[PDB]
Amino acid sequence: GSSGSSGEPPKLVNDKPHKFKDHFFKKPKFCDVCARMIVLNNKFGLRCKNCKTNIHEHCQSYVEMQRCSGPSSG
Ligand SMILES: [Zn+2]
Ligand SMILES: [Zn+2]
Repeated sequence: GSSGSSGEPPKLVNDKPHKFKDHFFKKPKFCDVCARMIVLNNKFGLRCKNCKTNIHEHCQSYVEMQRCSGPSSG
């Protein structure tokens, strides 16, 4: 290793952007942006592996460059 001095575009997206993944919620969760029970598409949305939030495939764009920060209750 120890290779790769430079050769990449300007990293200008967000500090700590949420990192969701295509997963199925066993139970109907509620969005944090739209605030609508995620039941459509057989409860298929986006779950963050950091804050553990639920958002529709469209409710993510609004939180694409939003600093990930979620509490730990439970
Ligand atoms: Zn997050
Ligand atoms: Zn939503």
